[PDB]
Amino acid sequence: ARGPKKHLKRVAAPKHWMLDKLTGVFAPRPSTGPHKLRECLPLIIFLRNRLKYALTGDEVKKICMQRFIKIDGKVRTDITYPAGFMDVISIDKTGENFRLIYDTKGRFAVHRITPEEAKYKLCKVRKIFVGTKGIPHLVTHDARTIRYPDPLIKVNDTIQIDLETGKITDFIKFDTGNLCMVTGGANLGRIGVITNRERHPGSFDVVHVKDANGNSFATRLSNIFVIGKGNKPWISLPRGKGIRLTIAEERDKRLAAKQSSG
Amino acid sequence: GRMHAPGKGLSQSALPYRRSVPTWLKLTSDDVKEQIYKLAKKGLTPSQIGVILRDSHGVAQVRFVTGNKILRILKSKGLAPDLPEDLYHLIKKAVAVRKHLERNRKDKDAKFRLILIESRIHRLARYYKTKRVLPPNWKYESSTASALV
Amino acid sequence: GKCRGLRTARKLRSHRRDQKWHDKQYKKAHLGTALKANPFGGASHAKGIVLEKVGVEAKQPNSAIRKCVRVQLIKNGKKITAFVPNDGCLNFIEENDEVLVAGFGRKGHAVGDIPGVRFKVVKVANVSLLALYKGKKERPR
Amino acid sequence: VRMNVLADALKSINNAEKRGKRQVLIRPCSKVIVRFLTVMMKHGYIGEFEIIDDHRAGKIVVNLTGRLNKCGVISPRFDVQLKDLEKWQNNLLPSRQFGFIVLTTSAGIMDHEEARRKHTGGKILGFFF
Amino acid sequence: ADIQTERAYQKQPTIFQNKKRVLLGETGKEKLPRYYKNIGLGFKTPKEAIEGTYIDKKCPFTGNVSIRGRILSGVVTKMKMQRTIVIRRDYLHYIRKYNRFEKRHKNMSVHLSPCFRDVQIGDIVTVGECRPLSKTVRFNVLKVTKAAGTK
RNA sequence: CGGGGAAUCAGGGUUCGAUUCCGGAGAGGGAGCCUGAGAAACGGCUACCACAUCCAAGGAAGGCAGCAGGCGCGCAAAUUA
RNA sequence: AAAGUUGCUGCAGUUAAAAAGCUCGUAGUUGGAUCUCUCUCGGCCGAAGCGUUUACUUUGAAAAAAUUAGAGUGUUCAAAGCAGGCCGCCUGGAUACCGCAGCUAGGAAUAAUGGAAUAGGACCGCGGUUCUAUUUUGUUGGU
Repeated sequence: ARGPKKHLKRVAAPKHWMLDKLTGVFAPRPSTGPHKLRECLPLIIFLRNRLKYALTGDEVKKICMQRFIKIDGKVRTDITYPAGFMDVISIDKTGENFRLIYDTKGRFAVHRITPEEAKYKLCKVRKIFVGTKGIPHLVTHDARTIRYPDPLIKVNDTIQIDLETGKITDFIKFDTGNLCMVTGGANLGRIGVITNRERHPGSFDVVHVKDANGNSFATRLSNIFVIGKGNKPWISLPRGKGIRLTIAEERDKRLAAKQSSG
Repeated sequence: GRMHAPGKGLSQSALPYRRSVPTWLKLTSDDVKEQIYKLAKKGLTPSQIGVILRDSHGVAQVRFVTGNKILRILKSKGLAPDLPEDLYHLIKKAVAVRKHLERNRKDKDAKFRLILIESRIHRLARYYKTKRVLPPNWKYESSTASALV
Repeated sequence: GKCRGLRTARKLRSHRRDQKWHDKQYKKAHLGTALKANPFGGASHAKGIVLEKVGVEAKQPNSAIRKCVRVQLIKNGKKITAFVPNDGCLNFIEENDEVLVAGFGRKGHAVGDIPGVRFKVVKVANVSLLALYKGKKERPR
Repeated sequence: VRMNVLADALKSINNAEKRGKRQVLIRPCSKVIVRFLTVMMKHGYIGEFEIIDDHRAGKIVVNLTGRLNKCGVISPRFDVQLKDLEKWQNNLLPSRQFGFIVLTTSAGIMDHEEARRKHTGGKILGFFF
Repeated sequence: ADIQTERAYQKQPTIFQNKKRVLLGETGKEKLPRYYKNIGLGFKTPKEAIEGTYIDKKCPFTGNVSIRGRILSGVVTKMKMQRTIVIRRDYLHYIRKYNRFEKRHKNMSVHLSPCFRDVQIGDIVTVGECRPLSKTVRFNVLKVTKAAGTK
């Protein structure tokens, strides 16, 4: 190429968007924003494919630029605006609130939340640095810079932040025995408590996590988002509680649900 | 089978299972060692030392009665030649055949046997230089043959 | 005997490479001289211009006189001799007609009956000999 | 010259048992030979054997039974990963019931079933059916 | 002085050689402070780098390089260049058609710091990846061990 | 052009991958720039080479390996919707 | 593809294609038997040296979709598709494979490799020589 790309082919789109093959040759191509291209759900896919208020992209544009959709309390009219993990979507006209968090299968669940839960969000701290005139700054996973954080907050810790103002309100350390959710890799969407973090200098750390059913799985340190302190999550969880069922028990649950109703 | 002779004999020595020294041998290990010392002073190779000790002094195996084999015994007090006895015998044989060739030029069999002997010399010298018995600069030359004897 | 050493892959590869070069189908398909010397240029059919009409004598145990066309190919200027299915079909062929020609059928090999012919006439004047011989189509001039 | 004494032992056992013999003498002994013969013995193929100790590499006298058809070595000792076993047995054992690939693994000398059970691979030595 | 063998003045850029000192310090000892650091991956900075006098901007311990990326090994094969050596890495490549192996090799030109003396042909060298230092060198010597057969 | 891949299929292999996805390269052949965050850009510019359009003979303009379409080439491939 | 007529699996070379007059003779390939975890600082444990290094084997992480295999679903069936189903509600959009190489943590059979025999070899203590303590000479000059 001679410069940056503007198009996303539909088969080359992220698979967890759940787009089909025959609607077009193109996928909605997320704008630049606080989330990566491969780790976000654009607003057009949310309002059309998942939530089904709209039937076309033109109807998505008509919804969005009537100024109805807030992402983290800010009105967005970009139809391809990249929304990602822990982002709060508020529709004040229909009175709906959502958090973009993952299913046990690694797809952004339609997770409805309470309007008091939509006041805040959680962020994973990605860097701590001191800037000019000795002013400490943190940078989160969603491109937020906060000046003057708590001196106890470190990288990989999780801040509980207020969307009305944007300041630090509470925080959770990275420690063995805290609750976490996996935001990348093969264990995307699973939830469990951290049991062992092994360190590899000059390389990636590997965190071992144990499920509430006793299953154990490892990930990298980049894929760990600490959610709750010890055992109780600080946000609402989806219908599955991070418990990945195997295909056998999922078939059994489907058959029992078909037997009970019908 | 042999290296270069196509014949494959069996004749060798069969050591008995009994490693213990027999009771009738009243000689001690020390007296065996000074027997080795006089025998080496008489200008004897280790093979001849073992042969005379077996034939006359009743020593079945020096390694069974003294705990070491004869070359190590000669090496402890330095009564050991610079180069081993098999290489020495190949070199003497090469000098003898070469002198016969100098007298007799129509003996092509002696020329072929000389090639065979020199091939043995080269292979065994390679082996010894691998195990540091010979210095790495040592080489067999046809003219540097009578000086080693 | 062949070597079976676990660290002998390079020797096995080199030997198989040379011994593949001793295979005649491999040599034809990979050396390339078979396709440079082929009159068809490696293709399945070829168009030509009919130069003359000749008669080639058949084999000795089944004596006959078969009739052939001497045709110069268009794309390389090579001369070949092509077979006509019978003498009735030859009356549709005249000197200077554009003729589409295929191979005889045994993959580059000549006939077991007619010595030294490898090509058969398929079309003349953009109509097939089967359509002319069956009265399905007529040819222009 | 005499390389791969396990090959020579297995060839001697096969040749003696095809002539309908009751005992076979194999020399020289080896620990790999003894573990291979133990693997055969625990499956009831070669009766019971005895090691004769001279102060050299010893000899083994094996009391042949008759249930064996062919025992064989796979030379060289190919690396056998835990998947390749099915491939290897479909190349070596004429059926799914009887026949044995013997593996030298980090857990010792075993057959392919016990190799699967302990979840490991190794290097292939031989087979007997 | 075994240091100023070039046409420009060789010095470590981080140390200052013109401190204004008293006469008693002048008559005390004439030793320059030396800049050194650790290649921190369990690699020990050698004493010949800490107490030495040489100037090498491409030295891992006293220069201006950082070690990040791969860490490999080789055997020293040629030592005829200036502050760089040519090592050899041997390996086995698996041809899966034959299920066999062939032996292959790669030659690698690495920078040898002056703090490693008595480096012989055949000794095992551990190199770490740095930024490009010349056209063909990308790795930098971090450890030397002698061959196991040599006393 | 390379891969993802395709045919076969007991297994190993053998043949194919110009071609819709990913990466690269090029815009007749070379070369050099301007502008711009980004191009050594060709549905930008400036030369030379090869072709080639108009002309009142002074001059001016060019680049379908984009969509259609044409000629040529050929055994070989669609509508100027 | 039949084809074991390119043969690693898996071919042949007396008489049919084909083994060299004979011996010596680099490299490469291949090579008999044998050998059954700990020390410091911090809360039974964590850091550290590893134990000769490998080759080998296993685990863990990480690894585009499409295609392939494969789960669900009466496209009227099917090739397909990713849908749908029930009287607003209830669901899906699984899963496997993903050589090699490289990271990770185990295994020690197999096969190399090394560790003392001119002993300037281990384990202890007694040490002598040289360099060297960052502090226990309130603040300091210190031989």
